[PDB]
Amino acid sequence: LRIPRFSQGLAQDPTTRRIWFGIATAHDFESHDDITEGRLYQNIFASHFGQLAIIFLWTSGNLFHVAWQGNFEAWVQDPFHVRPIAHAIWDPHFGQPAVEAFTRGGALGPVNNAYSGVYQWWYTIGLRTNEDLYTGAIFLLFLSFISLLAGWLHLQPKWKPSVSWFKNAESRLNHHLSGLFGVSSLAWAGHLVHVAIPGSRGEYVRWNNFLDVLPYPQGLGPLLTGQWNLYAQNPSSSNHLFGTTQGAGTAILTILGGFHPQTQSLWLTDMAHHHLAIAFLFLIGGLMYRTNFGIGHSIKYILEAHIPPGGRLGRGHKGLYDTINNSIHFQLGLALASLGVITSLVAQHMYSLPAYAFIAQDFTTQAALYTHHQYIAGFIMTGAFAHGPIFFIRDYNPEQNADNVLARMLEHKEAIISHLSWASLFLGFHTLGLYVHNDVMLAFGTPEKQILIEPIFAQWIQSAHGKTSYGFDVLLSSTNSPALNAGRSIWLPGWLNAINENSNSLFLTIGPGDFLVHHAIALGLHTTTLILVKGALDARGSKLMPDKKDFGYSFPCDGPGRGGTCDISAWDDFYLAVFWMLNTIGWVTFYWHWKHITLWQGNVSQFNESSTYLMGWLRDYLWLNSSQLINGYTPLVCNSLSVWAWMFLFGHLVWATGFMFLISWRGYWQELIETLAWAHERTPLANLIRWRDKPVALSIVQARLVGLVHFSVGYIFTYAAFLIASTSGKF
Amino acid sequence: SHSVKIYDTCIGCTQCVRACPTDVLEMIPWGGCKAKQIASAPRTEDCVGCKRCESACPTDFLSVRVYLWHETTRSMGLAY
Amino acid sequence: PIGPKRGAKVKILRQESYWYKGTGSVVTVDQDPNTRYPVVVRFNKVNYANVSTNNYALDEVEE
Amino acid sequence: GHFSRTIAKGPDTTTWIWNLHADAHDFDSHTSDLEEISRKVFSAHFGQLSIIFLWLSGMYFHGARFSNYEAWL
Amino acid sequence: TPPELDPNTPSPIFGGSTGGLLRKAQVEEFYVITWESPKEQIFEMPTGGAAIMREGPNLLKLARKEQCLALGTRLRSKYKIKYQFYRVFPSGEVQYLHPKDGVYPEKVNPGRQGVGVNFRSIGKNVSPIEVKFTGKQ
Amino acid sequence: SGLTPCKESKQFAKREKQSIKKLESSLKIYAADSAPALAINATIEKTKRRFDNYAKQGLLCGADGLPHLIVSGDQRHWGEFITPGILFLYIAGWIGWVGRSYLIAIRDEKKPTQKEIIIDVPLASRLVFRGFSWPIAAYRELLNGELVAKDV
Amino acid sequence: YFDLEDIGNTTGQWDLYGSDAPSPYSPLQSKFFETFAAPFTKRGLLLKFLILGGGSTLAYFSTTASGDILPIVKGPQLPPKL
Amino acid sequence: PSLFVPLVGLLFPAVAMASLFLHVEK
Ligand code: CLA
Ligand code: CLA
Ligand code: CLA
Ligand code: CLA
Ligand code: CLA
Ligand code: CLA
Ligand SMILES: CC1=C(/C=C/C(C)=C/C=C/C(C)=C\C=C\C=C(C)\C=C\C=C(C)\C=C\C2=C(C)CCCC2(C)C)C(C)(C)CCC1
Ligand SMILES: CC1=C(C/C=C(\C)CCC[C@H](C)CCC[C@H](C)CCCC(C)C)C(=O)c2ccccc2C1=O
Ligand code: SF4
Ligand code: SF4
Repeated sequence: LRIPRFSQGLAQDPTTRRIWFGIATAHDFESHDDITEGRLYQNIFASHFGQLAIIFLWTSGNLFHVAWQGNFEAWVQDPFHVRPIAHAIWDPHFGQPAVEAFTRGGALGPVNNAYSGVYQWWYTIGLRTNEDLYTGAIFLLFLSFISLLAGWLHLQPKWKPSVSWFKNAESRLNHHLSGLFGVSSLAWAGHLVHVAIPGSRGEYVRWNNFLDVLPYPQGLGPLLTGQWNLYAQNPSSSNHLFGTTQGAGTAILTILGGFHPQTQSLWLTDMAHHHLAIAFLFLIGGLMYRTNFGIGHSIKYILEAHIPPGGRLGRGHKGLYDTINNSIHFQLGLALASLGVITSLVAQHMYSLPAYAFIAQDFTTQAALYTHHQYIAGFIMTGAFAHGPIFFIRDYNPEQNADNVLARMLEHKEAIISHLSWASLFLGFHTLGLYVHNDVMLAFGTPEKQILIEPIFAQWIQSAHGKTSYGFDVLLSSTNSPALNAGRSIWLPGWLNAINENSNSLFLTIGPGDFLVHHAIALGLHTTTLILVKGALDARGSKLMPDKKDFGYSFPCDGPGRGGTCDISAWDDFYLAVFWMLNTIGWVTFYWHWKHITLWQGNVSQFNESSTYLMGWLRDYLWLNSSQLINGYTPLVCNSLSVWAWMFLFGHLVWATGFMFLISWRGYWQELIETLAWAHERTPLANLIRWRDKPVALSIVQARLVGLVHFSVGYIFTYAAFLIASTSGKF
Repeated sequence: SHSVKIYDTCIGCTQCVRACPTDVLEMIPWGGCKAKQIASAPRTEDCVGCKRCESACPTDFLSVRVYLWHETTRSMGLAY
Repeated sequence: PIGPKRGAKVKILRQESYWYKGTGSVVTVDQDPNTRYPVVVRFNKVNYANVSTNNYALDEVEE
Repeated sequence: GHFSRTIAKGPDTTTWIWNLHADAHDFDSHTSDLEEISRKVFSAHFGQLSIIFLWLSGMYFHGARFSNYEAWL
Repeated sequence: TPPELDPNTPSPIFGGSTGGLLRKAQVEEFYVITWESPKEQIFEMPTGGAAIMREGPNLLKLARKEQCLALGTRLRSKYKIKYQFYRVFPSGEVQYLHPKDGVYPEKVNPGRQGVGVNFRSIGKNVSPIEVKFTGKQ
Repeated sequence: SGLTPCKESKQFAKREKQSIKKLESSLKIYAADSAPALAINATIEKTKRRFDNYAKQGLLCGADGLPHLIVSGDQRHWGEFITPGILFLYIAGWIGWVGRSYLIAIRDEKKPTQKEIIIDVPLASRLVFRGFSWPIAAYRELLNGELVAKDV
Repeated sequence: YFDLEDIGNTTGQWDLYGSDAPSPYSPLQSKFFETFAAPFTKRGLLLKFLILGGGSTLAYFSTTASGDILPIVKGPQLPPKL
Repeated sequence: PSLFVPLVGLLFPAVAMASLFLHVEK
């Protein structure tokens, strides 16, 4: 009859509630009318092609604007002293001083300074001209199309796959490991040795000459013969100019380690070697499980056989195979969990080990990328912990999982939750305690009475890596051991050079200030996990509500009876954790940024002393770096940072607006609207017009969402405005 | 509209009915308990879903359960 | 006259009861076969609704 | 709840403690006797006046012994 | 039981308010309530204040059904008064609800029909299941 | 431990002098023989004393010129954490054991909650000192330090 | 006092408030307007005409001398590190 | 060129919001 068509019960709502909820439930296929397992699987599979189409289109546009409105070529010729251009600006509201200030990077008009690091990435892989960027944009536009073509193709009956096909896991793993991971990594190693590395050295190897240009002097033979060391005889000289055939070796596969001294980035030869190396593990690994040829494993049976006799895990993992394969919420929560972990692994390894040329010197880009991925990694983790409860409520079969490791979690759930409470309470009581204590004496003017615990455990790890600072005498920095000498030159000499670099971010110096914050982050992790698992383990029910299983993942509440039951659903527990997640990542990004902007200014001394007490954070970090930001537009002038000053205030406004939906609740607003409904009816010249949807206050759950969205958007945008401007201003 | 159910664990104290302001429930002759009565939910159409009935139930966990389902003007409690 | 004494302590087996694995004293036990749940039980601790008693099914252990 | 007998009764949950203070001055919920209430609040005003009076005494006292008022003059 | 029916009766004294019926009554539904008073008393009247009860049949038209019961439940208390209300609709029609059976819902009656009674007991409900229904059937 | 002990520190030593000069700056406006005078001078000796003591007991002091505690377990610096830590757990357990011992004694007979809001039972018969030997609760553990109602 | 199941309208606020006026008309000048306002009375056809009337906005911006789209000229700042 | 497109990026909301409105009230 009406929108939403997928929900008839929703479509018959006379109020404005239907339009809202029609949007918020469009992707929840399992709740749609007359849903079948068949319809469920190839809706996702088709929605999957839709997502790919967006990514390729989004990436196509990036290659387009940089080629059309970005200099790039000007950037290539002097990567150190030119600012990359994202795209042009066209805004009628712009005053002349605006068009003025934003004209940068040698552009004919006002543009935006790119902080995505696409310039360094594209330059490192071998893109040298705008023409190259266009061909990529066209190719991605074409890739974006065939994704839609495949999406449309499998929605057709003559090409649609069976659910069982989707549930054949043994073969999907075998291909994804061997093909999706292995081959793609192998193919990339080819681009590196054919284009990236030779493009780095100085030769332009492209489609019209790649067929006639050897990647290596010696033939393809040495690989096939067996002697592969010949691919490492002649590496690039330390004093090598990128994009210049100066001090350029011939080797296409090395393990030098450390950084290319001019670019401060990892060697391309190391990477061409890396991907080639990992491709194999993936390639062999993608041949573990059984398919149609008579050899291979059975995942189920391996899970079945893993039962420790004599307790204490019970039935082990029996029936666990079918619980996962029949539940795509388990799979997603399992996927987000793994993806979320390596998302941070990207953030941690990309600032410590820069992969692209001239990215380490672009301090605004480095800060942005780390902060970017940590918040991305943050939200992903809350999703892995969100599809968890949904699995328990919608897809969990208690009987089929009788006394296995999964079912043993629900029967001692009070143990996991209470100790998470203890660990959270422990960390909080002392981390906050040590902080406040330190502020007291500095107020009292006696900073020599502070509790400054030296992170001696972590410093012991640093010395174990090769850092000759401190007197620890541990592996890779000791007097006699099998570890360092296993270096056998190769990685160690180039890498040990890199670790004792006082300039790079590769293993910075840490102290008492680094101790307190790491505990704050540990507090943030534990508490967030406490909230999320408690929502998961009590998703099917508690003692306050034993039949929570019968109400679904998201419901408003259970009423004011039995003392009150506000925010008792597993959905709300997620919604509460999102707050704690933002706080945690907030502390992480604060800690990363401040320690770096003090390092970049050549003044780590200020961080080492001000980070030990909380007033230092608010003043020497928050207050101190805001001056240039908040003067983006002044009652006297107008700078290029005016965008960020405005967005800074914008973020504050969205943030505070969420507070309205989180503090004030529905019954007040509904009664207010009822008076407004009366008004409109009794007002002449306005009676002629009537609404087609009954005006009602937002729902209890909707408001918690809407408020959280405001809270999260303002949270991000405010810090984004500050992270960029404060860093861009000083550089 | 809203979905309400009654369970045999009831003891016929009739408090769920007295609590309801829209008259959704009523008492029914039954042989299951000493009162020999039991709650009934005939008029779910007039149910607003406020769970006043649940806060009057003395049974260890509720014998009457309200499951908020599809919304209607009556359930939305609108006077306009 | 049926399963549980008048003063006997009894462990609850409902799973949905506030006192799910707890113990409690029985008030009495009606003898009408019609009655689904007799075996009234007193408890020392109240639940989220401030009631101290509840009637249970015949299936429970004693102690 | 000291004020009311059933209220005082016994404690079974911690909610009793919070309620005790929340309705400590809620005199019209302890009795329906208007005279009893009025008598209660009238005396309560005296107890108030005593506290602010004591408050004033400390302000004058501190001004005498622990202040540099003479020096400021 | 035979519904008594209501034809015409005088309305209680009041003088007007802004909480009365509005459009919904014209196009969807409106509810009327009738009660007899042994004295011209004064009652609160929801959605407003102070109205004289009147003595006689007493007929009042309201909306939401609930407004009628609130008044009715206050009408049964304070004053020992019997009452009944119906749902008028927009095109005549006679739907009589409450008491209905003629004896109050709280008082057990001989022939009512259970409607939505589960003899399973709570906690013995199942878990889905992609099939229709939720398990609390 | 890139830190060099508070004795051979030039920063931590400099920090001492900086603090006392500021205090000395204040007594110049009050004229000795006056009250605010001693209070300032009494503060100065405490300043000198605490700086003097910290150098004695060890304490490594970073480049910032402030003492950093070492909690690795190093025997040279046990007094910085382990010995105070052992003292804490002692009192922490003692409190824990005395409190537990109380709620246990209360439970049989009486109205148990009556004793919780009002304890006109002081240390019961004599429960406090029982904490002097709390660690013997290890022997309570081998018997029934825990109830067997839920799990093991 | 006055409820009549017969007429459900007066019972409700069905009645047009006296602001209704079903009186005569206005001068014959209408004969003119009815002639020239006809093409816009069709609906849907007008919906389109106005949207394609958005072709005006394109025309007005493609050609516009006095909107800030020029620096006007300056020598740009380097500026924090060039 | 680039002064023709951001407005059709604003004609489009006018068109989209209108169409969607018709879709949701149907
Ligand atoms: C692989 C990634 C992935 C996939 C495929 C899914 C898929 C699903 N999720 Mg999940 N989720 C994920 C990740 C994912 N999620 C992550 C990472 C989190 C952590 C936050 C969550 C948290 C989450 C919750 C809490 C819920 C789901 C739910 C669902 C289901 C229905 C969602 C829906 O249609 O509602 C519609 C979605 C919208 C209408 C989104 C619009 C609102 C957001 C705020 C817009 C983005 C913010 C804002 C607009 C930005 C504008 C700012 C501007 C100023 C620039 C569906 C199976 C729901 C469910 O399972 O039903 C029971 C459910 O309640 N997810
Ligand atoms: C009220 C004042 C105002 C207004 C109206 C604008 C308007 C605009 N600005 Mg300006 N800006 C302002 C103040 C303002 N700005 C101030 C004070 C500063 C600091 C001095 C700037 C600095 C600035 C810069 C640097 C740039 C702009 C740009 C733009 C243009 C955006 C391009 C676009 O439309 O693409 C599309 C529009 C969007 C993508 C917005 C989508 C976000 C929505 C809310 C979320 C998604 C909605 C969702 C899909 C729901 C669907 C519903 C929908 C289909 C109806 C637009 C003309 C950019 C530009 O010139 O374009 C080339 C540009 O780069 N502005
Ligand atoms: C060689 C055989 C092969 C290959 C190449 C693929 C490939 C793919 N499948 Mg298919 N599949 C296969 C066989 C294969 N499958 C078989 C035999 C079956 C069952 C009989 C299936 C059933 C199946 C289903 C049901 C689905 C897929 C899907 C997908 C897509 C996954 C989504 C994605 O693009 O991210 C790919 C990820 C990578 C390429 C990298 C791996 C992730 C790492 C961790 C990222 C980090 C890499 C690096 C460090 C970072 C570089 C960043 C830098 C470049 C900027 C992908 C295109 C999904 C889909 O439809 O697409 C949206 C999906 O729904 N497959
Ligand atoms: C449970 C609380 C807790 C948590 C979650 C962490 C977590 C962390 N610590 Mg901290 N640590 C703790 C307690 C904790 N620590 C305590 C009580 C001390 C002594 C003051 C330390 C001293 C310490 C140092 C020196 C360092 C860390 C570091 C770290 C990080 C790396 C992992 C590690 O080595 O720690 C190991 C944690 C343990 C070995 C203790 C586990 C928790 C026990 C069970 C708490 C109770 C022990 C009890 C008090 C012992 C009695 C002492 C004595 C009387 C016998 C990680 C964030 C490193 C870092 O990255 O610095 C920035 C680092 O170098 N920790
Ligand atoms: C900063 C966040 C914030 C904002 C903006 C508001 C705003 C408002 N509150 Mg609220 N409130 C808040 C936080 C906030 N509150 C919090 C944290 C609480 C907890 C106590 C409350 C509790 C509360 C109560 C109890 C009430 C309000 C009410 C109101 C409204 C008063 C009427 C009004 O001024 O309208 C004007 C709107 C503004 C001034 C907001 C800014 C308008 C912008 C600048 C103009 C429009 C921009 C543009 C055209 C949008 C188009 C862009 C396009 C792309 C969409 C107003 C909407 C009252 C109300 O309902 O109205 C009487 C009311 O009763 N608030
Ligand atoms: C003319 C002065 C006056 C008087 C005589 C009363 C009297 C009364 N009020 Mg009222 N009230 C007043 C002003 C007054 N009020 C003002 C100005 C407000 C607006 C804020 C209120 C808001 C209010 C509410 C919401 C309620 C009352 C209620 C009551 C009744 C009993 C509640 C009670 O016992 O208190 C109980 C005392 C406490 C619970 C102590 C709470 C702790 C306080 C608030 C912390 C204060 C912080 C402190 C100042 C600074 C920090 C110190 C700390 C760090 C150590 C009683 C008749 C209650 C009632 O139901 O009426 C019958 C009721 O719920 N009042
Ligand atoms: C040595 C040391 C260290 C380490 C530590 C550690 C690492 C450890 C541990 C630990 C652990 C891992 C432990 C565990 C456990 C467990 C359990 C299982 C428990 C229990 C308990 C109980 C049962 C108690 C009870 C009680 C008492 C007895 C008292 C009072 C309270 C109550 C009453 C509560 C560091 C180096 C840090 C520092 C230096 C020293
Ligand atoms: C203000 C407020 C309302 C009233 C809010 C209403 C009526 C929402 C209506 C918002 C109007 C329509 C303007 C919003 C415009 C948005 C930008 C929507 C954009 C359109 C799409 C992106 C969805 C509640 O209903 C409520 C309920 C529960 C707790 C707190 C609150 C609460 O704080
Ligand atoms: S939720 Fe409200 S309307 Fe529904 S049965 Fe309970 S008391 Fe009646
Ligand atoms: S409250 Fe429970 S026991 Fe009492 S009448 Fe209602 S359903 Fe029966």
